[PDB]
Amino acid sequence: PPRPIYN
Amino acid sequence: PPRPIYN
Amino acid sequence: PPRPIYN
Amino acid sequence: PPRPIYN
Amino acid sequence: VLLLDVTPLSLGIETMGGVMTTLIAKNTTIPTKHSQVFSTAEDNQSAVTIHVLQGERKRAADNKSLGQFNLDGINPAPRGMPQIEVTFDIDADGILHVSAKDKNSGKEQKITIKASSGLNEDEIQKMVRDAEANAEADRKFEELVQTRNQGDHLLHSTRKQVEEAGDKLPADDKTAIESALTALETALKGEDKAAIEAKMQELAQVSQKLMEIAQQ
Amino acid sequence: VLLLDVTPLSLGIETMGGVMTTLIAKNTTIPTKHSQVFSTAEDNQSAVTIHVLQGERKRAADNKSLGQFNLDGINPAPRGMPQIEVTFDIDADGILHVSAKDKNSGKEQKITIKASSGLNEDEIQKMVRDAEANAEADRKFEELVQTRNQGDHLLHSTRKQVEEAGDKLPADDKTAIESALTALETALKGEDKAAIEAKMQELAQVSQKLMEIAQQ
Amino acid sequence: VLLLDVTPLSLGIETMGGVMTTLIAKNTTIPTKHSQVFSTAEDNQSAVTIHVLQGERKRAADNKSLGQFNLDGINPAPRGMPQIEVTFDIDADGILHVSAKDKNSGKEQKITIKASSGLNEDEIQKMVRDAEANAEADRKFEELVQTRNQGDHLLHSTRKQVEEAGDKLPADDKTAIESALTALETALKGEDKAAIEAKMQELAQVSQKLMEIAQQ
Amino acid sequence: VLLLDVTPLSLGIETMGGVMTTLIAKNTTIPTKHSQVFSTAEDNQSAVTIHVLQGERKRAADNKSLGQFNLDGINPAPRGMPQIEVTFDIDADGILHVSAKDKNSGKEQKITIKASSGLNEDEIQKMVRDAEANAEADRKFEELVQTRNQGDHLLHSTRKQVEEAGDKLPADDKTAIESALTALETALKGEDKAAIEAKMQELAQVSQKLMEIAQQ
Repeated sequence: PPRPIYN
Repeated sequence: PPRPIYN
Repeated sequence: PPRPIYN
Repeated sequence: PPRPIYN
Repeated sequence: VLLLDVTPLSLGIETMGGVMTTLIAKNTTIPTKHSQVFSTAEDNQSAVTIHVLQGERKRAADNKSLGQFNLDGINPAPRGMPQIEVTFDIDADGILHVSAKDKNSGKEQKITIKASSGLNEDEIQKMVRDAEANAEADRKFEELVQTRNQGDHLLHSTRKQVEEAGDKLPADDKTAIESALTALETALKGEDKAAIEAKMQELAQVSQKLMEIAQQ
Repeated sequence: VLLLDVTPLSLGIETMGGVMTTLIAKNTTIPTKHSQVFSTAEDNQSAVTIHVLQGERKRAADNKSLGQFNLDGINPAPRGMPQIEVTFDIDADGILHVSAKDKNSGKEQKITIKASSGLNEDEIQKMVRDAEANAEADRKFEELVQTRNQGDHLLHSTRKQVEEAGDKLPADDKTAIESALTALETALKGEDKAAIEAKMQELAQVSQKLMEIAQQ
Repeated sequence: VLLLDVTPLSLGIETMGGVMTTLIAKNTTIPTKHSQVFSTAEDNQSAVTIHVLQGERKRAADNKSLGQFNLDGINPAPRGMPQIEVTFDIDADGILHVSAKDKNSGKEQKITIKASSGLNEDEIQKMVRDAEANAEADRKFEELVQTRNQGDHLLHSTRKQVEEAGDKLPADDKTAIESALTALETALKGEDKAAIEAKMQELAQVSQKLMEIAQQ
Repeated sequence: VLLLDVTPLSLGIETMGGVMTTLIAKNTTIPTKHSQVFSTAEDNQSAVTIHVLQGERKRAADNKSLGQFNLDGINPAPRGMPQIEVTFDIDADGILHVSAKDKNSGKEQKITIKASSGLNEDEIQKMVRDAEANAEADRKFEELVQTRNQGDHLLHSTRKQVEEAGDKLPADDKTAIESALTALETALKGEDKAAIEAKMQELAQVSQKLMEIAQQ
């Protein structure tokens, strides 16, 4: 699954 | 005016 | 007594 | 000549 | 070379929440040029203030103010869509030009900052000292501002999604969500990181059908 | 105390674009606990991989891999709306637990990492060394990944706005915008930061009526 | 490893002039053992005080005192001839043993310092902070102490050479030299580095025949 | 100021044993002036070579050579009695003058080093890198050179004391001491720190009556 994206 | 917001 | 002296 | 020696 | 000309402190601009965002790191050899793209915080925003800062603290108010200027004539857009490119340029003479350019509209405003601006050797040192004395409070501060800006994002996004959903959203979902958005907005008015995350999670807990609607 | 137990290297997770995001900074006294909220990169995403990293490099591939695990059961939502809170927890014994919790759905998965995992004293040193030998390439890398993620954001946002605009958008605007979004998407497939910003600006240049529609 | 046990501050002993001489540098992984050889400052000295210090300041009085003990039973000798080897030993449990051993006489005395001695995390930080706030005053202090000890050396050496010269030395040389040695001794009683070097040079200026005698 | 002119690397001179002794620390704001007093290593020495070095390594051979010059006309004296004051002076233009002045004889020689001498930005960085990659080998090296110079001191001192003692010294003491001084001198020809300290202690062990004579 995709890596987290950090805002 | 508002300060820039950085993404 | 005196403190050591370092050469 | 010799290098200085530092005390 | 026996010498290098370097920046003794970080240089940057104030960004939303009152935080210094660094454009040129402490200890950079000059001449140097760096640019980053920023944006608007509110829908339909017409201008941004560029506030130029020198120093090592996380709070803008804790740094040295080198000047500010506005870029206006930003065309109507949703928040976060304008591309406002900010450039810091330190030439071979030690002079800093900061510019802000709207990549859509083409407008540009600058401030030129002389090489002798900012803090003197003494204060450069008292400054580096505190960045350390306070490394902790700064971190707690910076993560509060990030939480606050993440909460404000979700506040705005969810309201928009409620509109775009309209009738697709059950009234029992809409009452819960709008109550969560009121408490969120009340919390973002505070300096309590945990309370902001509690209202964020409350909202994530009631919004699930909204999310499923918004995704379709 | 004559000793302190400290982390010799930074600890974190891999985030979109292949970049290490730090959760516990190098040199932190343990026991320590820190948490941050992350989210999804794609609409309707059902799971995230948490990839735990030790080290000082900007590229995740350049760090030491401590393990990975998935959190799934993420409910349908627009990208960036889920709140996936990641916690790093190093107890008094030097053991790291990383958890990922979905604040909406309540799901949680962890990995436990023993105190003796990671790089040994030698490699801690070869690691700190390179973070410096390469401070430059890392910065150029990190700003490429940021540009890429900013471009991907605008790509996705603008497509959504085109849909929500539908007929409000003149066909002459829609042809220009969809051509810019094709070139953007082609550029994001590359490792050229300037070319990505050129297509971003191209899009900002043609989207102005779209922006004015989207704001209303 | 995810952790390392390291010394947060430097460890050492007070040496002549009131200066901390470091035996174990700040940030050393423990277990660690280091030793250095020191000596006596006065002819016929019978004992040395070992004073154990923790911290980053140059003035011993500015550091944390971990304890002191005497090694006595030093046999009559000229100053600087005894070999007093000082060992700092931090075992795997964080305990520091400092010992002092007379390499001639074989005598040894120790102090054992528990792992929980010294400054706490707060004070470790206030300490690192000041080492920086005062880096300057420390340097000026350390070079004053070095000048003072160099002047004291030349004071003692020249007196000895005058004796060993006896009649070989013209009375006009001996009057000048003994007057320089009086002013030197008066200056070493002060905190004025330039005045100490002025009397040192004065002495070097009048001692030239003495030096030529002493060399033969 | 937005800039500071600073030294990127340490500057100094080579001293006995092949070690760089720093006169101006890395990161010093220029203009700056510093001076230290050095001396001779051998009785009757007539000249010193000043060898100017830039860099962060402990071995002189590991640093950048900025130039060397001799100061001669040093008048006959016992080793360690001449006062050779070395000054590093970096003016507002980034030029380094190093001078060496004999405080007795009044002789002075200089070398002037242009601002553009030394290592370029790249090599400044490869240099800082290694000072770290090798912090260990440097320390082991520096303490070997110190042990060697301490052993050479005791070698020379003890021989002198034997002479000054002459008949006061029992022949059984004199045979033991002169045998220890032969093994010492053989060890100082080596790169083995423990073996040098073994012969030093051997000598301290046999010299005790000598020391008691020398003190009277």
